[PDB]
Amino acid sequence: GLKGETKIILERSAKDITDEINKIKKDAADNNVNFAAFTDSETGSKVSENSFILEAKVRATTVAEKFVTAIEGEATKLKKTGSSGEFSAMYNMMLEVSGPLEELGVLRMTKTVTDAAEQHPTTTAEGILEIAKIMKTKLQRVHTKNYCALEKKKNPNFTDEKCKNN
Repeated sequence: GLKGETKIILERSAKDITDEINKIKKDAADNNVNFAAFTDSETGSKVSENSFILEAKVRATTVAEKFVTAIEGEATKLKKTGSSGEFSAMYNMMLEVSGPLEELGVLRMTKTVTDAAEQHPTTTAEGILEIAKIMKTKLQRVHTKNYCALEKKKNPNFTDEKCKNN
C-alpha cells in the first residue's frame, strides 16, 4: 500500500538496531571483554563495573530510543500508518525487539507493554499517543539507571536518588 521508501522505511530503522547488536559483539571481542557481563546473572545489583559494558549499553539504548520516539512521530496520519493494521504493525516489531535488547542488556518489562493491550486497545492512532505514556517510563528507567554510572566515573560528586549506588 505504501509506495517508495515509505514502505521499507520501517524495516530500515529496525535493520539498523538489529545490526547494531552485532556491531557491539565484534567490538567487545576485539577488546577481549566478557560479553556476558552485560546481564551476567540475576542477583540484586548487576556487576558490569566496567564502564565499557555500561557505556556500550547506552549505545544499544540511544539507538532504540529512536524507535520508540519514532513510533509517536511516524504516526503521521497515513504516510507510515498506511492501512489500519500499519498502526499496530509498528508496535508489533517493538515487542519483538524486546529480545535483542534483553541480550545486550536493558531492563525487561514486556509485561507492562503487553498488559497495555488489556486495558488500552493496542496501538491505534490515538492509542499510540496514550499507550506511549507507558513506554516513556522505560526510557527514563533505562537511561537514568545507566546514566548515573555514566557520569559517575567522571567524578564521585555525582549523586541521585533515582539511581542507587551498587
